[PDB]
Amino acid sequence: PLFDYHRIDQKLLQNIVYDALVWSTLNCLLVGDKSVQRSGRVPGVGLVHLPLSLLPGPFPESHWKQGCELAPIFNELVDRVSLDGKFLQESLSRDEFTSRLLDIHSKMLQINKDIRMGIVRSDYMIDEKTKSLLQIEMNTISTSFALIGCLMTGLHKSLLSQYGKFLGLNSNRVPANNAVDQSAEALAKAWSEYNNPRAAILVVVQVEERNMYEQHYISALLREKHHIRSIRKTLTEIDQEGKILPDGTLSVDGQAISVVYFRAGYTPKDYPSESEWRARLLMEQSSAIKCPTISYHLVGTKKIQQELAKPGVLERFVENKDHIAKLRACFAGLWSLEDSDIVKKAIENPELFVMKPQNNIYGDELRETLLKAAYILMQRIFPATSPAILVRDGNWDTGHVISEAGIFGTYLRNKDKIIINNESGYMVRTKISFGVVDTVYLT
Amino acid sequence: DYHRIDQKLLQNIVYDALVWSTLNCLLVGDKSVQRSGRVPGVGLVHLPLSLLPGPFPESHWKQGCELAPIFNELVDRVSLDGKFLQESLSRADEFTSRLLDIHSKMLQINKKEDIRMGIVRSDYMIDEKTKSLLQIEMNTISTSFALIGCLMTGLHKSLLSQYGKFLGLNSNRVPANNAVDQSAEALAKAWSEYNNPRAAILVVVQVEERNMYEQHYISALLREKHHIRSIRKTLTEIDQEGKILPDGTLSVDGQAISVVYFRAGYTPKDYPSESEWRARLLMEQSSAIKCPTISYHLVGTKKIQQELAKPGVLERFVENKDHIAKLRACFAGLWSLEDSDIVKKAIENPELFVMKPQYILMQRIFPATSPAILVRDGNWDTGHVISEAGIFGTYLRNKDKIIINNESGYMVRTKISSSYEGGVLPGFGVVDTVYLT
Ligand SMILES: N[C@H](CCC(=O)N[C@@H](CS)C(=O)O)C(=O)O
Ligand SMILES: N[C@H](CCC(=O)N[C@@H](CS)C(=O)O)C(=O)O
Ligand SMILES: N[C@H](CCC(=O)N[C@@H](CS)C(=O)O)C(=O)O
Repeated sequence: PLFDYHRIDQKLLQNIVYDALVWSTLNCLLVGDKSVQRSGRVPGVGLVHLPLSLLPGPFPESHWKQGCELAPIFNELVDRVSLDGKFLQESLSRDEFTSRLLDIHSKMLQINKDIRMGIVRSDYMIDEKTKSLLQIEMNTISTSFALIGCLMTGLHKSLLSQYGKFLGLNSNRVPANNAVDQSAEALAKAWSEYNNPRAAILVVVQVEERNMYEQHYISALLREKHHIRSIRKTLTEIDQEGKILPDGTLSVDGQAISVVYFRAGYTPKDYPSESEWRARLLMEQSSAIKCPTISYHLVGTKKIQQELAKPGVLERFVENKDHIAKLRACFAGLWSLEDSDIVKKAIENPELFVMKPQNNIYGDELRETLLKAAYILMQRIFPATSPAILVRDGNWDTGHVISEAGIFGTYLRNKDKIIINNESGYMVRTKISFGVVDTVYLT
Repeated sequence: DYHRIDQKLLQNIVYDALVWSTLNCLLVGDKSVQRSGRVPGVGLVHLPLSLLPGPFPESHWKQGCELAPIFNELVDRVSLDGKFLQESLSRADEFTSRLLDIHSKMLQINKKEDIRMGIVRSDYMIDEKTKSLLQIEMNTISTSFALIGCLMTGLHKSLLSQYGKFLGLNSNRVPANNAVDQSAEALAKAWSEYNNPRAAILVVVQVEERNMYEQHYISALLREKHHIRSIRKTLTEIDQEGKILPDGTLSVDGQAISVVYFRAGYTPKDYPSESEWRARLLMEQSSAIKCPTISYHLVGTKKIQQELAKPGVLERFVENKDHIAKLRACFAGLWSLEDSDIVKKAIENPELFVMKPQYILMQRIFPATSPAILVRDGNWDTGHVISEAGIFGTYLRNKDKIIINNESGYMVRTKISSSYEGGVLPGFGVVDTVYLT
């Protein structure tokens, strides 16, 4: 144990936790309590610290470097796949939700309708077999925790400033984070690119938003730092409110909308009725720059990401061989009816493989294979468990947790000028065995 | 006249204020949540606030600001007169005289406090005839709301940047407020005069503190800005955990303490037993800088606060006759060691004065009213309210060297009551700022 944090004497942790709880209040590491009924609609009431790991867990410096250089590679890959409507339409037209999303994509295709931007997130985990950094998810739409992840960097750096050498650790190895500034800056640059100085930013939000303070903070940054107004509306409000003018400008609550920032619309529970599908359509048709576009949203679906990971598919959207190499190194293997992996690599050694739907099947039952629900074959990831202190509604407890590190990218282009393509900070979600937020403690 | 504002627009401002409050830690423990005054980060709620500032003449603002060093210097002087204080408060309620006790014990060992400081607050009203700024109270000890006041300034400037247009108001006109930074600064310079690099600041704190964030924020400036450490402890923790070192240094929980910052101990309720009275005496006898000493507590009590106000008393502690004019001007008529101005000019016109048949005697305070929006537990309502302006002062000196004597930001306290929907506490009222002129 190098810091198996469970060892730390229970007297010194009453104090660290105490300080951790102070800092979170002072710095708005706060969310609506689930237990309080209005805390997702009324700000300023029913507030509570984000559930949190007290001290950061370890992540090799090299694999953190690796994730950092992937960030702009994934950005350009997401833009490239999104430009292929036939790949997208072929792949996915095989789920009422997805099929509704594809409609909207078709409609645009049908109508030949660029300033393109993204604020996206690639989630990784370290795998104990290969010792590799592996991509777990690419989030192309409405990525949370740009603020949270970067208050956490601050929290843990504070804690370590106070308690470090008393524990063997230096804040230095909690990496610097700018996720939320990069985010608001990507937005401000897009608004600039549209070059309507009268335009506001639309931020599409959920009816119930306990995490509303992350959003207000980005809006505060936009307003005070970038001098740009933003307005927050639910999809059903955009259906009642929103109009397109005869020249294709979006007008929501009496103002031009140059940028549409989604922090909603990624779940089917966001579209209770036809009003919300109208609104998504209305907005997509408009000349507003969408953060992100419907094509981007589709790239991010489970189905597209699986298809990307199959042998030879990825390499269709990437010409750079160094990048090709980098991508494939973080991609967990995934396959269909290949006799070679999928009869027999997996039959002998059912150890990795898991079969998943396009129940999971593992281990001895994965001799499903000996007989040819779970439609594709992929490589098993074995995660790093580590001892943690978990602070929740003011109370701590110990557990052994796994961590998922997500790297933000921002991207902005106007037909062939790349204005932004960036690694833009991180967050970490740490969970038992929906968990807590965290950081990493490099190598 | 904010009651005259379209109700759905009002709801937009309140929504923005709630949001700003949350982002910028204008938060306390919710009274409704029982752990919230002990456990940080749980059960938070925004401060009750006035949505938007009442008007305040600018001339009277400047008047209240000029007066802060002058009250800073007067508190200190009265405090130096142990015999006066002793004359005026032997009379009695048990708490006041348990403070005299401790005062006598210090005069007795002829105790020396070479470095003296204050973080104090003069609370004022504009009275709606004569149009004069009048002192309501002089708070010498444990003055709350330096963070909260200067947050309220941020709030109202931000709302006015958004809405002031429509409204006809410029954010400009809400006075700039640095209360919390000047608070930490005074404590920083104090630690620095004392000159023990390894010493911490002790903040003396109530068992239950829903306003703890104000205190932690001050400790964060101390720690991050000034690189000074602090610990918090209740009076009974000090009794259990502290002691005087052979050279006189205070040591609490094995830490040397150079500065004792009172955020508790101004109410009998802070002394349930003889533990906390020990703790109070122990720190007084030590050589730690008290913020404030026992003499300053005394200068701010009801009985003394009245005594200076009566005619003549005030000349004994002030030399500058301007400063005597400034003080008399915000001094409201104050009387009775025997006066024929009692019940005379007072049973006959009792709508001015206060306090005889019909704890002594003042000119009556007729406050300006303004329509206001009040926000409490995420809910707003309209209300007609009165405001009380608190001007902070910071003072520090080392023998004859005045290191700091200074006006240091403000708070405003605004409440409905008497002619409308309430009940007497203030229901601590709400937090406010002012709009000049
Ligand atoms: N309710 C929004 C929705 C955003 C969201 O669901 N984000 C997912 C991204 S799809 C995440 O874990 O990033 C929030 O928490 O800010
Ligand atoms: N709990 C104390 C309360 C101290 C206090 O109530 N101060 C009052 C009266 S001395 C004030 O209005 O300043 C704090 O916040 O530090
Ligand atoms: N409003 C602040 C001033 C802070 C202060 O003391 N303000 C009074 C002078 S006391 C004022 O007239 O603003 C400013 O505008 O700079």
